[PDB]
Amino acid sequence: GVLKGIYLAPYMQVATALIGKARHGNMFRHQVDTMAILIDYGYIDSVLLKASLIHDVIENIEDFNVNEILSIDSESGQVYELVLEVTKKKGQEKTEYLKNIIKNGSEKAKILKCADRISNMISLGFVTDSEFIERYCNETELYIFPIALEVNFEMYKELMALVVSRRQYLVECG
Amino acid sequence: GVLKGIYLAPYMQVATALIGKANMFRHQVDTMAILIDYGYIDSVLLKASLIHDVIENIEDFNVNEILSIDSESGQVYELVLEVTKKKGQEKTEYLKNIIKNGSEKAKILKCADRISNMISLGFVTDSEFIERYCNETELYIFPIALEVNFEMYKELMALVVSRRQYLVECG
Ligand SMILES: [Cl-]
Ligand SMILES: [Mn+2]
Ligand SMILES: [Mn+2]
Repeated sequence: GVLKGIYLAPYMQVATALIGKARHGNMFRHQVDTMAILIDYGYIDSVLLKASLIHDVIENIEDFNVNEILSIDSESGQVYELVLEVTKKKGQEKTEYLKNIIKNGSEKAKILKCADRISNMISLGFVTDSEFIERYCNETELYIFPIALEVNFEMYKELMALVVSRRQYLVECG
Repeated sequence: GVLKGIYLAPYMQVATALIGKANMFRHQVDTMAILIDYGYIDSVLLKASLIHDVIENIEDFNVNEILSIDSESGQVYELVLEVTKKKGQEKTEYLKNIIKNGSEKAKILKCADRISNMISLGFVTDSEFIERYCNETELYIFPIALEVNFEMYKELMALVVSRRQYLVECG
């Protein structure tokens, strides 16, 4: 019963800045779904769940006032550090960012990236672009599968089943 | 904006009872997310959204776990009951009943619940199931969405069209 005592709502509030935005899906729902996936797999860690609610807020909001994170509570500093670990710097090679997370990322960053990827892989279900589904499937297999194998075998199984399912859709349709 | 002052985590705790079955836990949290997305910042509704399928999907569920949380737990329980189908009840007549007698909040909650379920059809293949679910959504939930929230109607519309388009372009 440790989850009852985690004050998440202020991090949800911050995440509402994303309401009205799409990345190939709905960025706000994606933050809350990422948190749901972490709780689903039994990660009840204050900093990780809090970071999960705003992990894309720095990346996807122009001129985002980082003090909106840092002013919330005594953990806001550890939350900010975790969000930074999974924020891609402007212009940085996506390949090298993912490679960098597996090499130097904390346990929590790796877990967060896996949950982020599960949520994004589920959102491919409503896409049609076809070439996008394939590139995203390949990226997930090459770079995220190994992260999931380090931190959580069950997360690896879900990522596996989602990649197989989407590749199967390409082959039976687009 | 009033979101900071809403005591949500204890209702999330309750929702973790659903971890294990079909994904019902994710569905509760996604339903709450959809409500926040559409700008519903109402204590009772967001709280109900986190546990709306707990009574429906857990046989011998100790309702006191809900009623002991806070001063609103009674209003939350009543809202959950409005969108709970009784053990033997015609699905048709339950949906008809929600549009006839359901509160504004029950109707909104059902729309958000349906949006979330319609998004989860994206990983299904059963084909006959997709069609029945699409038809059920068009006939019984579209009109609910038209009463309470036009934007929710547009999302339910686009999801039904998207899934029907999939059926037509393969099996
Ligand atoms: Cl909370
Ligand atoms: Mn993300
Ligand atoms: Mn439901």
